[PDB]
Amino acid sequence: NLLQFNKMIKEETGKNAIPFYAFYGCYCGGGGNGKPKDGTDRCCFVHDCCYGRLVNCNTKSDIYSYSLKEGYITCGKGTNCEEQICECDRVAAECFRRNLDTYNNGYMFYRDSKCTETSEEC
Repeated sequence: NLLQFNKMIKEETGKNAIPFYAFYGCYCGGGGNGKPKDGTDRCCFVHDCCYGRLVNCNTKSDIYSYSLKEGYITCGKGTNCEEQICECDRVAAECFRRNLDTYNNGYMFYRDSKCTETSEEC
């Protein structure tokens, strides 16, 4: 579920999905395309790529079991889809945390028209 991933994003970055990630560079938020704007944007790109591999799962709705001991995100048991989605989510949540040092405010709400590049392959 997007609310869980959004939870992780906050638990890892101390920031909030919306706005900080709702729309960033060209991949955060609603799909997107072109070429990643930067580290953080690269994270959303990969995440978008992750969900894609799971064509048969309501990546945004399906709720999954996960924990959070000492900042380490655990994915409980569930269904291929629930487990998979969890696994896409935490790698991102962590990816964002690993890029905090170069987050660019200017890329927040970065227009997708400016994303005039050859879409990166997954």
